[PDB]
Amino acid sequence: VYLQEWDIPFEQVELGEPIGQGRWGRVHRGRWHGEVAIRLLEMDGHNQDHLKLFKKEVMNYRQTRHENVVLFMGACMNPPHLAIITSFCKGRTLHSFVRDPKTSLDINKTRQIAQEIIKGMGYLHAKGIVHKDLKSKNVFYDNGKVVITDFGLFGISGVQLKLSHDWLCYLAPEIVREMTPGKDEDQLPFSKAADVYAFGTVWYELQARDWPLKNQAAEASIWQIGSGEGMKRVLTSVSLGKEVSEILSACWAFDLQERPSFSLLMDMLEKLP
Amino acid sequence: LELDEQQRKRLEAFLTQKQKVGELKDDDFEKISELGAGVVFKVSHKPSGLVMARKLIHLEIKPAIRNQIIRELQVLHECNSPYIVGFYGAFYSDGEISICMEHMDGGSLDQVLKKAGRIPEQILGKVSIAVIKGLTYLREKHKIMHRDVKPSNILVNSRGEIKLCDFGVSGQLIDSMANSFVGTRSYMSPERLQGTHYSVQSDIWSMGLSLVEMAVGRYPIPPPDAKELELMPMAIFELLDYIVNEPPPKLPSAVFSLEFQDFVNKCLIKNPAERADLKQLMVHAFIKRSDAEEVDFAGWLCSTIGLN
Ligand SMILES: Nc1ncnc2c1ncn2[C@@H]1O[C@H](COP(=O)(O)OP(=O)(O)NP(=O)(O)O)[C@@H](O)[C@H]1O
Ligand SMILES: Nc1ncnc2c1ncn2[C@@H]1O[C@H](COP(=O)(O)OP(=O)(O)NP(=O)(O)O)[C@@H](O)[C@H]1O
Ligand SMILES: Cn1cnc2c(F)c(Nc3ccc(Br)cc3Cl)c(C(=O)NOCCO)cc21
Repeated sequence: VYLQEWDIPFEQVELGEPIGQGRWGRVHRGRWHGEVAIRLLEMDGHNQDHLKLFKKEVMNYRQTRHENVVLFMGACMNPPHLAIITSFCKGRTLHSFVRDPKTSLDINKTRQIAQEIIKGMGYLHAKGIVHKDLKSKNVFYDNGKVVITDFGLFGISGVQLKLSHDWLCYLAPEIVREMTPGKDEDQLPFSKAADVYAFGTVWYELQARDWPLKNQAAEASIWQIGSGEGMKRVLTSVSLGKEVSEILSACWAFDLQERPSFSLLMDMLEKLP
Repeated sequence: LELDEQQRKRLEAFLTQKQKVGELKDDDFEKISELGAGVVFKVSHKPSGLVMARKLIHLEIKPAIRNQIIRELQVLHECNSPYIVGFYGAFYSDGEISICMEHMDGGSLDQVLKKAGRIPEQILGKVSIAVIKGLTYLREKHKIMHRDVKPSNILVNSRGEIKLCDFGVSGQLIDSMANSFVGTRSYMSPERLQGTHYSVQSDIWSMGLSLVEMAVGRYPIPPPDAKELELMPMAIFELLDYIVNEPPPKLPSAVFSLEFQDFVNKCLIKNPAERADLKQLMVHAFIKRSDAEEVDFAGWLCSTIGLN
């Protein structure tokens, strides 16, 4: 990918200040005139099969455009160096937004924000794209509008075990049972069902403005998540509303096949206060 | 507190040697060799020719909590007992928190076990005494709990002492770093895995599980096969689900005494309320035995691995 293969006309993009790190390279602010987010990755695998599947996925993201999904603009691969360029999201991550003292969440605002996220997840699923990393840090809220970030990015194979707590909360039991040292994240069973479970945790965050499990050890969270007992307890421990808790119990369903689709979840969010 | 004279004379000698070194930074040290990782290095200090052990952990986070971590960790200057490894200092440097400790001649009991193959009951009685004394000292004097008891954190020396390392003093370091790791093994109690409020009772379990691994030379869960016992590839959740939903390990009935078998059985009770506390464990028959026993620990250690 030479970036000239994309419908966004490109003469020059400039890197700007980095804006935080993560497991997936370094994200820089940048200017296309518009600001953009540029993620710099490295392929240690350097194996043609990794790049062929990479070329498959980035060409699929080319076909995406939706008001609740971040605009994928281009990607250029000069192996092993790769870069992914998306529209820059002004405003606050939904993670830091609900945790604000000043923020004013309510039974309506949470329903509205959640329906936006479901529309974006509906579109991505319609195009057969599994997000694989839906969480509150990957959802942006600027005034009215809500945008999903960092979708499909886990299908990449770039450069003991260490697992953040924030990520574990969004992970469905199917996934955490398969985690083991020496196993790469690319081999984990992400799915449309695993995505609606992560929507369960983000809805909980909309209600509780915190994690569903307090910062425990990874091992502690792994058992609680994978046994489904952890979500059983937090479901009973503090309640908010029967109608609100119904969608939370549905999304966190232990058997993935008993989890609703996103198109169904739009209707459930409608029959609310 | 049953403080022996020879122990109190070796405690004073290192507290007055603790001020001879004073403070330190990063250029005062120099590497020697690889101790291990989970990183810690054998180190030569140049102002004071004492050889020390420096463990380095790489943490790039906001500096506001790095300062809160260092000030919580300086309390280790107050923690001093013959069963806790000697603490020198703590400082941030190059974004790598470094802990300067006593060097222990025999390393960790994890290293000792791999070279020794198995650990005899006679001598596991002595380390068990040291741990309960070290855990009572920590719970009584500073009101903390260990949270990470395992053989690789039990350290021995040719001097004959026993002391534990890597105990949880900083609450911020727990929420910020230590919680995110998960090894191939788990030494965590069944009530901690289910996320209830755990106390030092959870540490008792860790001690019990650790004792079984040292006694048989194999990590106990899943329990060995029937014929595998005579001679002497698993995901992490199947490990943790076994600890919660399966019987706890037990020592083989043919090789070890009741006092030992019952000791670990009281340590490995799944319910922490029925599990033995430290008061009940200090007066347990297996402790009364080994405390009154006569073992030359330094002789076993140096002849097992080849030190002097
Ligand atoms: N499209 C975007 N617009 C603006 N900021 C972004 C965008 N994508 C990512 N960021 C920010 O870049 C930083 C790192 O993003 P990212 O690598 O996705 O990690 P994260 O989502 O914040 N948590 P994690 O994925 O676990 O590392 C964070 O501060 C994000 O808020
Ligand atoms: N203070 C110390 N003095 C001497 N040897 C030490 C010290 N700390 C660690 N070691 C050695 O370093 C190794 C253990 O290092 P460590 O970083 O503590 O990992 P671990 O104990 O194996 N598991 P973990 O502590 O949870 O990461 C063993 O070989 C120990 O003998
Ligand atoms: C969680 N947590 C909170 N405080 C801690 C602390 F002070 C530690 N170090 C330490 C403490 C006392 C003595 Br005596 C010697 C040492 Cl080296 C460790 C530690 O060494 N973990 O080992 C790495 C395993 O990931 C962990 C701590």
